[PDB]
Amino acid sequence: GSLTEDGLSYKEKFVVRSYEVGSNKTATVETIANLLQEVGCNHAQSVGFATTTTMRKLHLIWVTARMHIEIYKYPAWGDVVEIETWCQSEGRIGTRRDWILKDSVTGEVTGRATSKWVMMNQDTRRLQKVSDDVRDEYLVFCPQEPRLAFPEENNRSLKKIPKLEDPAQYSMIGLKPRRADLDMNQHVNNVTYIGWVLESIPQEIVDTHELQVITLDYRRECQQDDVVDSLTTTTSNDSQFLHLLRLSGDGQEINRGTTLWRKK
Amino acid sequence: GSLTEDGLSYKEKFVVRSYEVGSNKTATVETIANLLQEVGCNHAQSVGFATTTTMRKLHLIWVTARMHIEIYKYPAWGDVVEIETWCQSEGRIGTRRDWILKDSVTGEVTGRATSKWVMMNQDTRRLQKVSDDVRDEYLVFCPQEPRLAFPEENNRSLKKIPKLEDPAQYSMIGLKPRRADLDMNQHVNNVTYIGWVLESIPQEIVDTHELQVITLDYRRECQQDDVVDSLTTTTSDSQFLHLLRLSGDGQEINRGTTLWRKK
Ligand SMILES: CCC(=O)Nc1ccc(C)cc1O
Ligand SMILES: CCC(=O)Nc1ccc(C)cc1O
Repeated sequence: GSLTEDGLSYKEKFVVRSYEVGSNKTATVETIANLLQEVGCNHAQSVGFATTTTMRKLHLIWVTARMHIEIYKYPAWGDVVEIETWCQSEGRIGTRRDWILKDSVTGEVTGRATSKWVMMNQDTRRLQKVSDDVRDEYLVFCPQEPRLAFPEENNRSLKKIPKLEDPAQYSMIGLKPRRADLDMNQHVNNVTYIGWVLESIPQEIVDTHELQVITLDYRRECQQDDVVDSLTTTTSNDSQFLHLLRLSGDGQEINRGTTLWRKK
Repeated sequence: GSLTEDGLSYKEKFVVRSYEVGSNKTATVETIANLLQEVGCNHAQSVGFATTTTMRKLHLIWVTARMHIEIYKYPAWGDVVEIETWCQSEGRIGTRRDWILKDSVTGEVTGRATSKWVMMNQDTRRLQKVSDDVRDEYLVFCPQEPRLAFPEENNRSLKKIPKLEDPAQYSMIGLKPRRADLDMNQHVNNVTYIGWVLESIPQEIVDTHELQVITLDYRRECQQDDVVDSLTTTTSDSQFLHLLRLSGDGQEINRGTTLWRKK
């Protein structure tokens, strides 16, 4: 992988692996999300990091608030996918990381993603606005003119997501993370939540449809010793679902999301 | 990746990814097992496949009976690991696939693995001996002289594993596979079983020790809708005896052993 000529974005190629594919011999949405994370980590490393010098001094971290992914074509096993990623400040609200996925052979856009990140104190878990000193430290690595993966006016990445009301149409109960679901800091990987959301989609939908869009809001973190319930209700040739992840015990919300599926 | 000069083995390099590492910033044993599986699949593809023409005609498949992995150094995040793999017939019993793992920069061996595979009818699930016709079409892709990743006479890869007796010292119950745990044929990936075995090792062992050796026997397959209990007892470096069994009737799915070195 490498930073592009202007040093304001990063590109990387990936060959899709045998264990990374689903029933259609194409990459799962969790494989795609892991590749978005890997290209994001390589970009931060290439520019000197995603904690800045000031962030480490104040025990501050970047946490995901929202993830939005749209896939037009899933790469097949053995195919090369090229991913370009960049960041932008969104004032004092936080930062945004965007991605464009392309078929390396044709150069055609096969997917796009956008994510909203907020600043949080590592210890107290209290969110806070971005300070000017932090904003200046990462503006030298971001394009100054706006560059959006989802530029459209009424695009799906910025829509408000409602809370699923009981009873759910579908559910998958008692979901627990294992050690493979943890990152290097022993926190549950953000991609695991995408998997848990999808666990409550009925197998007949998975067998006859392909996932086109997934929007996920992150409200609270699941601990290593927490248990999760995944809930889904159809809200609709295309099928749409409303999703909710909540702790199995008290029903505390972990995530809420929406998925859009098109018939194969 | 590519077949070596003689066409009798296959090599591939991998850069260790950020999500592939554990708390020590080094590749997990499940990342290693996934890389062994990927280099195995690429080898089969490069030689024309791991079912042959005769196996497809009779609905025959290769199934894992035993996996044995020994790691001396786990590659760090960003490091390049080179893996060489080859196969060998073991008469009518089945086939063996071996691997050597190296640090790409130093050329030093950082790990090794061996696996025993048996022939099974995909429909009835009945094990069968390897026929002459199948041995013949496999032998042209295997070294004729023996080439062993674990050559030592009476090594850890060929030791008999006993059945854990109740009560277990440690346990992790109610383990269920999700869709990410399935392969392209909707069967539970063999690497998931390694993860489930390790789930019953206490966190204090994981925090103060590194996994050096894991030997795993595969007895039965876990279905998409099955629930598993993972059981561990210390038999001692720290050594453990392991058992995976269905949560309900207690039907055995796997048995294994692990050896851990103090960090
Ligand atoms: C260190 C750079 C960074 O933000 N990494 C990152 C982690 C998770 C996801 C989903 C996307 C990512 O880009
Ligand atoms: C298709 C070639 C093949 O044998 N692949 C394979 C699958 C699983 C494991 C654990 C190792 C492997 O090498």
